[PDB]
Amino acid sequence: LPGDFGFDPLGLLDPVNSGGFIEPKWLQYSEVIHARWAMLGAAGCIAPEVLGAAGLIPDATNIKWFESGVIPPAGSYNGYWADPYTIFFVEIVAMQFAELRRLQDFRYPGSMGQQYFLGLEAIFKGSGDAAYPGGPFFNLFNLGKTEAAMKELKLKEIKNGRLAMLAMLGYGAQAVMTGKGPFQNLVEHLADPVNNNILTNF
Amino acid sequence: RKLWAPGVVAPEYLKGDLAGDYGWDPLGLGADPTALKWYRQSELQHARWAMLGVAGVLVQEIVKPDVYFYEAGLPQNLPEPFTNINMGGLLAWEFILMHWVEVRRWQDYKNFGSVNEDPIFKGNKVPNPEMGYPGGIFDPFGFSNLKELQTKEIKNGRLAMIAYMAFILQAQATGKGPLAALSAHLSNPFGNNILKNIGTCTVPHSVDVQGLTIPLTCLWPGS
Amino acid sequence: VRPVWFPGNPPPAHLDGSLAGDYGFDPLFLGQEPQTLKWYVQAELVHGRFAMLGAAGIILTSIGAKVGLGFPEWYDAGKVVVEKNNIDFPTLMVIQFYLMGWAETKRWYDFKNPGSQADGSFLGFTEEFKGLENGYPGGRFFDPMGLSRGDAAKYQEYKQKEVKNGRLAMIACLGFAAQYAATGKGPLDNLADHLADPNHVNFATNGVSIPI
Amino acid sequence: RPLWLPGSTPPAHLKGDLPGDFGFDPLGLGANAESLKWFKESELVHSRWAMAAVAGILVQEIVRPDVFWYNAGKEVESPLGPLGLLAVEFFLMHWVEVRRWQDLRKPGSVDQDPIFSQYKLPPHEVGYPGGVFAPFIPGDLAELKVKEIKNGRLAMLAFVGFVMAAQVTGKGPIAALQEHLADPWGTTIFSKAAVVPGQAVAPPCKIPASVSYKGIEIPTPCFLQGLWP
Repeated sequence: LPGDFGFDPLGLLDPVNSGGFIEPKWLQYSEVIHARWAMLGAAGCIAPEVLGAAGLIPDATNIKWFESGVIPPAGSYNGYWADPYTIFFVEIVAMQFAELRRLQDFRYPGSMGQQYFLGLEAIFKGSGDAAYPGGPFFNLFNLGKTEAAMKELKLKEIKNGRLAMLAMLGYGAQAVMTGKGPFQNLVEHLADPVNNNILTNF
Repeated sequence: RKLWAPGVVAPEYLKGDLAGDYGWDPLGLGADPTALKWYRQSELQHARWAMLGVAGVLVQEIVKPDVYFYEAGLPQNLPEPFTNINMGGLLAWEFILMHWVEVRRWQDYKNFGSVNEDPIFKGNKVPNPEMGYPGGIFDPFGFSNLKELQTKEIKNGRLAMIAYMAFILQAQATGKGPLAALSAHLSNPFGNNILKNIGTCTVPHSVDVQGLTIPLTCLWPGS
Repeated sequence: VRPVWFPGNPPPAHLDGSLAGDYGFDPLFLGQEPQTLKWYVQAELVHGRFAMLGAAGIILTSIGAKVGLGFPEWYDAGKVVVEKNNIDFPTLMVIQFYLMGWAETKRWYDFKNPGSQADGSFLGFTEEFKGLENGYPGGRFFDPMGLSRGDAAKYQEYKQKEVKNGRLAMIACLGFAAQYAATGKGPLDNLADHLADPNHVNFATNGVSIPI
Repeated sequence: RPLWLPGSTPPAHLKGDLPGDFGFDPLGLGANAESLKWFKESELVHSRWAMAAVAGILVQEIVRPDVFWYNAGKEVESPLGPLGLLAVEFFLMHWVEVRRWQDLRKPGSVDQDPIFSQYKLPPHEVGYPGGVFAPFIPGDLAELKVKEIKNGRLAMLAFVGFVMAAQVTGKGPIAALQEHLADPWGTTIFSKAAVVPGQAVAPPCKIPASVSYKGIEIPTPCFLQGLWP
């Protein structure tokens, strides 16, 4: 509902004769998930570049983002207090827990604050709506004071999230084509609006 | 009676009854009652402990401005009269006494006010009003108002907890003492700051005690 | 309401809660039929007990090994002792098979006919060779301490803790197996090494567990 | 009523009829009645055994020192044959024990002197023969049973302590105590050994190894030397 413009030229939100994964509930759920991700990912992909450009951090860090280890062929970094795989493992287990229990919520609503979980159930009761359980943690501050403001905030969230998806794709395409850093491309196109461009990058 | 934020609700059980109730439990732990009581008890424990610990660290670093308390655990850094004692005997005495007194207060928790009498000098018995308040002989001046008293207590106690943890982290990172670090920030506030000092910590990496080397630690991979 | 191994999903039909450790875990429906289910109950019990044995034996021998007491490592103790003494593989194997066959076929025909074993067809005995439950033959001998005949609640709790520790022991014995077959080493030794450096002494560096 | 843990609650079958009881069965062993009788009987037997043994070891070390009580087995010499000693012991004690067992299984069934029919023990409970066995009693059976069980359990503790102290020091307990007094701090197992993730230390056993009597050459292993710290 939030952030619609009547724009669905392909027209998939059609709620009739639906099923499987193609169902507006799950679809917009995936949209908001992607929005939040892309926001985080853009913030991350940028941060260390400018952070070392200002020189506030030791030049040991601030390598370009695609070299931190995710693709060793793209260059690896070392100094992490443990091995990439040894970290990857605990990453597996933590994300397994979080994602699985969120999914159990969405599939059997409200049914994920019942099994004894160290008292960590009252918060997982949340709303009856995925992507918006709220509750004491997931809405830490009682935000949405005026419900008008609440819809306003949902709108702003979807706006920024779509912007973030676009920006992440931008980072990908620039870093593959020009091979430099994102802030690098920025500094360049600043230096030459004309002579620092994909036209120049041809 | 305020809450912890302008424009927030307090959950129901955080009503304004336990001293220092700012109605704050974003992780929803004050749900079951027995758990809540146990946690309040442990809160009193930690508060009074950290108060003691800051008091110690500070007084010692002041009176003897040479200790580097972080090392005060030096089997060798021990005052003259008892300076190189057998850790065996020391730990023996200490562990025994603490096991006893701790089990006593644990029994208290199990059944409130059931061990008030002195099990030997039964003509001695302590009046305990509430869970975790021995009182009586545990309060010689007996000044117990009492409400704002307990509030003051928990307030300054949480202050002490956070302050002690901060002291310890300052030690780990800069290897200096609290007064030393403050005097250094005096020398230059721009200098002598965690921005400069961060990314490395001053661990001696598992020093060797009389018997063996106890594995030591840093709180994060700074090194 | 019982803690379901998969928090959120309801238990299947046959999985009810009457038995010990009924966390609702049979995603393959292997226990729909009650015959087969009682059967696999007895199987799980005997296996858990064997695993508890094996873990205890291995761990004690391994401690005796690390300490300077000449005790060999488990995967060799057999050959080393049989060559040490004047033992014969055939005679040992055959006596073992004799005695185990006897006791085990007696348990078998008990499961078949639930009562015909304390029928005095033995030497003179009865009230001990008669079962109490499916795989719970507590009489004066199999429960000589006599806890099965007191405080049924405590007894239920004991069944629970028994099956819990049995599952744990099964998993741990398989642990030992993989530990050794991978590190070509002693289990307790691998333990000491991972203690020495968990960050680097682990399967992530064992270069076999993760084949990369 | 006293309880081993003041402020707690006793179990169900544990009531307070038996002498020297303090509601101590945190594992509810005393569920069944016949088992309970058996266990009380065995406790009494062990208690009296340990009392006799600890008193004997003490007075023996006092009067004839430099003869290791743990070593009287080998160090003993007797003109009588060891085979003879073991045979007479086995026989006569087999008799007394089987008589007491016949009593327990069939109570009050053998309380007559089967030769001197004139002589006959009066009926009584189990573990309490009395009669000629109790010909001299200052005070009350009530307190006396209590003192009996108390001293018996204490003697069990004392005996096992002697065993461990001899396995760790090989000394007479009296001299070991002199040692502990001489050094308050060092004469402690804490001062003697410890365990930490870094490493483990255990003090060395004092009994050497297999000792050779007349050809037998008894193998003498330590009691689970492996886990001593």
